Amino acid sequence: VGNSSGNWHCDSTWMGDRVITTSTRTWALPTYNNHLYKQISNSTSGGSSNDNAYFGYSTPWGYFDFNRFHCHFSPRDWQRLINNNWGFRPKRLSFKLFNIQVKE
Amino acid sequence: LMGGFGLKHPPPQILIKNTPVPADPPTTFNQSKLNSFITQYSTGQVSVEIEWELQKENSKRWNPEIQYTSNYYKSTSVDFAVNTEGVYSEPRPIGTRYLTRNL
Repeated sequence: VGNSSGNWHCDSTWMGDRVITTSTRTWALPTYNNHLYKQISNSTSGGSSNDNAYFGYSTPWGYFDFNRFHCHFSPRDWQRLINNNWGFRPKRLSFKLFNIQVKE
Repeated sequence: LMGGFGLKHPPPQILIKNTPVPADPPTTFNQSKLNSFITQYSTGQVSVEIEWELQKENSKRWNPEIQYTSNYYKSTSVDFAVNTEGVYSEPRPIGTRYLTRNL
């Protein structure tokens, strides 16, 4: 309660053959569907054609999405990667969630 | 003042000449120095290897910097390349001050 869970790491490290890009952010999670799983379809979204027709479910869960290059690289880091390297690929990922507060 | 590194003991001067080779001297002694020589010149290769120490850039800037780049537009001839006659030419003077740093 009176002690932080983690620190703010948000910088890249270049070790010649590899680069480690860390990126911390602050998030907010509301309560979705008022805690209910609701069945959704193209008819609930206001109907559609047959090409846009669907059937799925909404859930009360949120999800983290860091699947974009700008969440990891800064415009400068990206330029330092683009001008000097011929290829690149990801090797390992390390996700961490901390400093949680549940406001009411 | 012209740029560069001021050195108290700079790379020494490598001096080189062709050793004289006299043409056929008289058959009777003449105290005068020989002024007739065999015309010659020398050729060959020369290598010069220099090791430079670098100081890598650790900029923590956010937006992109100013890099030196060959302009992407199409030209008649590539820059820093030989023309259609085999004559190499450097189109512009390139300096070093591209990357920025705080004061």
